[PDB]
Amino acid sequence: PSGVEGAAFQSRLPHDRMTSQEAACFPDIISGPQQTQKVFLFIRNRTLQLWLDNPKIQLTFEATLQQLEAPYNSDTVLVHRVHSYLERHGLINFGIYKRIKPLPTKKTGKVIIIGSGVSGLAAARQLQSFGMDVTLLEARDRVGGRVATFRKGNYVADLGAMVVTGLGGNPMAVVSKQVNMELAKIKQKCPLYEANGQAVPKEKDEMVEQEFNRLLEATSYLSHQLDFNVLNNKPVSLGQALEVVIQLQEKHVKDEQIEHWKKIVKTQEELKELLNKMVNLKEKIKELHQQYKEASEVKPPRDITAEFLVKSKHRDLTALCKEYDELAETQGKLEEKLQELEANPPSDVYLSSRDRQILDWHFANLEFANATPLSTLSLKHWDQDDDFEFTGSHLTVRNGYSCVPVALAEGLDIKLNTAVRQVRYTASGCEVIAVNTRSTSQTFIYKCDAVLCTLPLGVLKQQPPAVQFVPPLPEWKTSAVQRMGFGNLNKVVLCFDRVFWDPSVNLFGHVGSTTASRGELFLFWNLYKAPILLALVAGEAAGIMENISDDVIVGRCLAILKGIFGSSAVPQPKETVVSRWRADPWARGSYSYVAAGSSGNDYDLMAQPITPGPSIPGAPQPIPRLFFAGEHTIRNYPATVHGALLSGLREAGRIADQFLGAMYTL
Amino acid sequence: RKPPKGMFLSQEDVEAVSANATAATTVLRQLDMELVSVKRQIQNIKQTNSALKEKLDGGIEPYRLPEVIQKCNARWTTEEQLLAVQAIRKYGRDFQAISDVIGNKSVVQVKNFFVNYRRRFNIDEVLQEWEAE
Repeated sequence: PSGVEGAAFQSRLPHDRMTSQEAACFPDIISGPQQTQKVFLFIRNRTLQLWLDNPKIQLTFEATLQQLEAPYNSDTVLVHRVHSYLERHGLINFGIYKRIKPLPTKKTGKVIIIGSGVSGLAAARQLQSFGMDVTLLEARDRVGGRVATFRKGNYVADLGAMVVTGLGGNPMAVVSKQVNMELAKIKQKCPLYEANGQAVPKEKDEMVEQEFNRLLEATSYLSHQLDFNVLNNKPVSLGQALEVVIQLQEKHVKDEQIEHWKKIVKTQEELKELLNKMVNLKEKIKELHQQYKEASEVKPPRDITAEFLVKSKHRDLTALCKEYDELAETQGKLEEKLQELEANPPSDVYLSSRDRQILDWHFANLEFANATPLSTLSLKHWDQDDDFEFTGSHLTVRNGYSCVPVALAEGLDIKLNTAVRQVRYTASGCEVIAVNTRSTSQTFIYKCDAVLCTLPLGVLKQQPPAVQFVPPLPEWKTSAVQRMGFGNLNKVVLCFDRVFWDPSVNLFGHVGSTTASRGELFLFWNLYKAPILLALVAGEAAGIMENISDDVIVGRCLAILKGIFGSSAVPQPKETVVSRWRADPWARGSYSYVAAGSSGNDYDLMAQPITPGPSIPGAPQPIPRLFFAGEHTIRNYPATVHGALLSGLREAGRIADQFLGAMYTL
Repeated sequence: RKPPKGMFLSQEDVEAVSANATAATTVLRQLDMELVSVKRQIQNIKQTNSALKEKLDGGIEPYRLPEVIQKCNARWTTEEQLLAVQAIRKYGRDFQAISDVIGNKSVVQVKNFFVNYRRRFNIDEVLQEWEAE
């Protein structure tokens, strides 16, 4: 969309209605007359447009009103309220922009931010943008967290996030203009190659793919149309549902062969009865003919009873000869039906062993996308974020995704090698207690009005805890932490001296010999300018290949590549890197997924701040002190980079409203 | 509102493949063995019918009699009268048959003769005698 009104789309806002957010900040406008609503909607969309049309410089309130023109530039408090709502909640002036109004001389309030991943960094910049004192505590020796980039010489390869899923409404679009990143489209053509080493024929690659998509849609039918969502008091997963749908297609194949061959018998026995009437009729014509010969033998002139006997037997014999002929057309008709029916048999199998193997690759691809075995995904809810998918081509970053965070970290107080170990929040403030990663003896104490936790969901899940909360987190939050899923997904970077693959194909598959190993190195990426091939490990394979040395892993990759490209066409790689995200103690997984028995409501639970009890009994209810951000706190855009960033912007607006006040609700 | 084309799912079947851990594998061997059951029932009635097919070798060809083409006449010879009273005794009211025996009386003047010569050939008593047989 375009106009002021692609501004609303590119900001993930309806252009022609107010959101629950805005109803909360502008309750006068939403309960007001429809015409003031349309005024506000235009003012919002127009300011969003001005920011989007140039996101490398701050959009001040009075640069804004300079460009809104009448009747819309008449109410200057409505324009000042709108601009301030947007600025506060990160819809404008977020990311890396040039600042017109330089910072307040003196800060207000102090926030500690656990983790300097993208969600951490994006809040930290917004808070420091708002006047606060901000400090980030980061266990690793580098920023970006699960945006990890490998760099040796000229080889560059993301071990973490790698793809931008479409710029249609993606906040990373704004960041792309702000920070130069070489965004290069991904050609979606993916040739599959079986374990033998040779391509799937287009006849099959298209059969199975269509069958995969039809099987998926079939589970959706089971879920939303037959309420197949519980089995034995436990919630149904996507994997169980796919397996039930597969079994019922196998059942229907056998049901078809049954009633087909049961039509051959119903007609093969209708034949049996017709031959039995034709033996017994031929034996009766054998015997009448004898009687007619004998009666014909009595030579004439005879008396009339003996003439009757010749006439009679002749009529009787032609009557049975007529009857035997009519049972001969009928024998013919049935003899052709059986030739027809037997030459038109139905399908012998639902899927052959070669077919199911290629279908497993499409399941490995899906375990790859959701970073978890299909047996763990909730059937009802695993795709609940699909309605908010961005538009356009999925892209990669030729210079490494690390450039985004590293760019956001500029200007910010970041303590690296600082591992938070305990979080203390009380009615009067908070202290975070961290240690030094190099030597765990060197202990640090940080005091603050608020803590922003962006600990990955797998760190929060860790038992025994890597981080202790004092007082402990309430059960409504720890229960969300157990119910949610934290998946796993690993990469093998293969660094070669020369390109030996098809340069015009960005990616190509490898079909597994078994279901159990469908994700073991089932896919290869070629996106870098240089000779670098990435191999993915998805599904149940991902957590098992972390108990196997790099050399054995690189070995299997070479073998697979040798079969696909020929044993002499693939040299030993110059440099190799194998990721282990479940092992990584600052991640303990790759990203979240909607587990069976979870829902999208658990992601809202993860986002709610925590408010401690009063220090003195009878004291008034305190302010919230512990806030949460990260990919597992944004229900509509989880498990991604854009969703981390968006949640950082969310909490920064929420912390500022709590500690700096929101003067745009009047 | 309806499942994808080429996909079969019924609320009925789905319960049956989920009643227990192997109720899936059960229902699919019940139909594997029902399918063998019917296949050997075919190759068995296909071998019965190959034998019955053989007994009918050469058909009924040595036994056919050439048809006689005879123009249909109107006057009733004493011979044709006596053939008729005997066909009545044998065929009751199967006019077609009776007309085929006599050979040159068609089916209507069979009807006419049940009536004109009903008195003199005692046709009533004849039919009763045929009736008890």
